[PDB]
Amino acid sequence: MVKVKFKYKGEEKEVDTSKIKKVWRVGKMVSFTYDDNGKTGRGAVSEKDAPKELLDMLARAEREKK
Repeated sequence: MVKVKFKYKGEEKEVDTSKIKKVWRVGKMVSFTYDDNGKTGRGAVSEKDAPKELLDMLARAEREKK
């Protein structure tokens, strides 16, 4: 259940790791770039509604930084 659920293209969006390009903290918010069939795209979530796998990828990043 643990591809990344979020919002993009004016709908809900689910992305697999095969497509994820970057994840970091935009200060307050979890910010990523993910891919769609060769073009990039930006995804984001707030912690309160960020399920575990999204966290896990961001987590190594965030812990390392902090």
